Amino acid sequence: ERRLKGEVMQLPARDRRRIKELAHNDFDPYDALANVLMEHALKMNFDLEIRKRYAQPLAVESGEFPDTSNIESRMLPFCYEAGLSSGHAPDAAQFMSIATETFIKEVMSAIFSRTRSNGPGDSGSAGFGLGSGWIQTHRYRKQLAKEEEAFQRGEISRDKMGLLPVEAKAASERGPLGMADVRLALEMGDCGLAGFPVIVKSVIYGWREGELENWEDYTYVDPSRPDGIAIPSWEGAEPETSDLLNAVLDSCLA
Amino acid sequence: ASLREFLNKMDDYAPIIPDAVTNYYMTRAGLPPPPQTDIRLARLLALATQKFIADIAADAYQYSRIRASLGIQRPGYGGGGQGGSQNRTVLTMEDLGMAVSEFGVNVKRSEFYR
Amino acid sequence: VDSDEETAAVMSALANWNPQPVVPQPVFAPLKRQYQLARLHEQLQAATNGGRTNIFKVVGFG
Amino acid sequence: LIKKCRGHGKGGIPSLSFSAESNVLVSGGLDCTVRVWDIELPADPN
Amino acid sequence: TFDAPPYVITPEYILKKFAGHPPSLIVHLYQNHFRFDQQEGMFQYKSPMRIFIEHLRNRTVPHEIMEYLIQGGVPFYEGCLIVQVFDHRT
Amino acid sequence: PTVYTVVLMPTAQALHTDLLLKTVTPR
Amino acid sequence: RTGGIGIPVSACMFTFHNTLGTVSCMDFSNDHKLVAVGTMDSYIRVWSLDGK
Amino acid sequence: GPKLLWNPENVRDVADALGITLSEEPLRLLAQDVEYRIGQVIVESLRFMRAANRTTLTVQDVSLALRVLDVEPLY
Amino acid sequence: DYLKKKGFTRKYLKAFLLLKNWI
Amino acid sequence: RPRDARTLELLLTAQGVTSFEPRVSQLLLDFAYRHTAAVLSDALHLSSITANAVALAISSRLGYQFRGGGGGYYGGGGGGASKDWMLELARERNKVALPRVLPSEWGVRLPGERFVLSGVS
Repeated sequence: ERRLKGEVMQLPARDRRRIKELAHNDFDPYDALANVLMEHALKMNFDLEIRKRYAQPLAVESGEFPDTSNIESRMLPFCYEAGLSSGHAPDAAQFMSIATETFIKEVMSAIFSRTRSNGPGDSGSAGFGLGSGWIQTHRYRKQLAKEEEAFQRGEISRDKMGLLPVEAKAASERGPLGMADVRLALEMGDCGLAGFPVIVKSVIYGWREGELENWEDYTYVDPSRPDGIAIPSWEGAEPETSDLLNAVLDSCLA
Repeated sequence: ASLREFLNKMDDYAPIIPDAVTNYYMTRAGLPPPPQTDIRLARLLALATQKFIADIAADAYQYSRIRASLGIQRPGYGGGGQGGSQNRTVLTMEDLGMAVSEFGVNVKRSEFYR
Repeated sequence: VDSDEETAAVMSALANWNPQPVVPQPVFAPLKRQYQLARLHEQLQAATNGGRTNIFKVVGFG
Repeated sequence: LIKKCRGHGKGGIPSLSFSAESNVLVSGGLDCTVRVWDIELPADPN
Repeated sequence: TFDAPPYVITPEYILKKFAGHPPSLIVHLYQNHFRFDQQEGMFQYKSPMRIFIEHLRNRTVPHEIMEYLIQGGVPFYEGCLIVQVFDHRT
Repeated sequence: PTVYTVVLMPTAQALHTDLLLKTVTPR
Repeated sequence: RTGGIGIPVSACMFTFHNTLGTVSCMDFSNDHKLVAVGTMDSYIRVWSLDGK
Repeated sequence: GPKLLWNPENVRDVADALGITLSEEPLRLLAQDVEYRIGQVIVESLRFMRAANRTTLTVQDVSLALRVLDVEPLY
Repeated sequence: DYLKKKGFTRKYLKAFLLLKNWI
Repeated sequence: RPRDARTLELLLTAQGVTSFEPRVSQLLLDFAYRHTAAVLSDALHLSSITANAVALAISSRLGYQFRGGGGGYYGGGGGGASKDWMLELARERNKVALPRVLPSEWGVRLPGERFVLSGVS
């Protein structure tokens, strides 16, 4: 405590007055939370065109990738909300569509590079060209080199899509992208989703891929095994009319 | 090149980083020491680290040389003393910052704390 | 200036520090929920005619 | 809340434990002390 | 003090305890729409009000329209609701 | 037409909404 | 229960040396035969309280 | 506005380094925001320190606090 | 007020082993 | 000892910290400098700059970082998720029945073969 006095007094008087002034602050009414709680609970009528934003279905609702038409429909309400009475430039929808396409392509490319190998070669018309490609194993690289050498002699010919037999064989095995790959790829980095926490949280909090189907597959603890794991090889009363009411409601919902 | 042959020849590519440092940082990152993990793998990881550091150093030297022969150091890289001795090249903070900004790092600081 | 009083006041002032924000901190949720809620609220506003009609009233005993 | 005990210094109490019959409590703190508390004091004989 | 509900609440207990009291809501079901007793318009099964039908199927209080219900003073029985359904659909 | 009577049970979301509404209702 | 004072108890203390402030947790087995401490260097160390 | 622990003169110096001239209102806003951010970082650092049964603030705790807030690391 | 608004009305092997352990 | 460095020290001392580590206050000062520089550059690029520019720059920055702090009721701390969405997820998860177990397996079972570290040597 004795050294506390010296430490305090080492400061200049002006700084001490500045610090002491804090006592006049009007505490923390946090009245700014009022608007948040309310949200969570001659002349032009600018409020009749903003409400049109919800008429158009979302991409997930319909299943159609957004295009120029949907983006054009969505543009105006945002402009009216922000106070841009004039509107938007004629050629903005195409720009927005191109930007969205580029963003999605970049994200999907980021996810694929960290979980796939033995991609199509760079002989011509296929592969990734000047972009970032996947890794190559020893055996596949050897076979690809041999086939590329052979094709120059005319012994072998490409398939319909321009893939040599080895490349088509390799591409045959690969299956569709799943959620385990996405989860693994999200451990390495952000994959461009640094600004969408909801998507990442939805990925993390979901069921593990392939768990609902195999809901009753178990192992056992057994130290005798190499790894300690032993793999096994009133009217209309509800209590009586509930079924009929449920059936009619199910038919109604369809 | 092949992974098997490279691993076998790893005896001739041992980096300059001691074994104690490799064990310490491998254990910090979650990998047991060499007695349980092939020494070749530890040597390979240390070699990769050495290559990365060497590339950073080369870029820093390249940045430093051009500056040698308006004429005011960029703000945000406070560091240094009197200015060294003789006409020797000195690893200052500006070259390191400019070099590592290519790798995604940021080493900005303050000069006069007031 | 009484040194003990000044230091006690300074420490008391610092102990109660509580900085305030400049802009509110955002809260995130899926778009689908917001869109569905907006549509439902608009439909209810239309049906109830701005709250001037109570479509939830009950007459009798069923 | 039944009652509040007191005596430990500032800094924290990382752990607690109860007796076998749930009549004694022992707490160790970051101020380098161990203390034993009596949940129910004996009835005064007047 | 108020009587507290049992561990598990079932329709029989609530209906028996509050028998002879007005129902909370009245709903009429048609081929492709439904409405309330004093309501003049209608709601489609494909409209945003499908949440009410889903709640009715699942037997859960519709928290989304809580303020609208509170405005109308709908009666609550031990925190639950009693709903009367008329089936004109058939 | 057939007449039915059913009961709807409460949930935690209901209580959360009740408290939230009470928070922002002027007296 | 009337009059008197509380119960008397004993205590055995196990001390750890040369930690250098890199210990984050502790635990005893239910029968007091092993002790584990988690460190700030991401590893865990398990001892035997009798030295066997 | 409220009373600021952060002295706006540091904000003025930083602006001068970038060849920018600031009025009083933007200076006050920036100083208040920086004060709030420092408060947030201190809160997180103390959370991490208390989680480990200690009463000694080290640099590892501050680094972890920065990590959880998605801020570029300081080396 | 809230409570009113919600309508709240006013086998042998075990014994063998135990006996051996006691013996 | 520079200024604000004897004040951050006192602020931390007044909140329980009974020890320290030199160069911590230096770290905090450098962090404040870097944050100020980034925000100022963003504001300058946005628009002499008004207070609206600073507010917009901070609002844009808050979109992808500083999602923490000690916020309380409906304060965007601890990740920033809304309580209603988390309640929805909790309702969905808390619907299924608890797994069935027998006394002969109470402590020896493990997840499926796909979620275990079998053969990683």
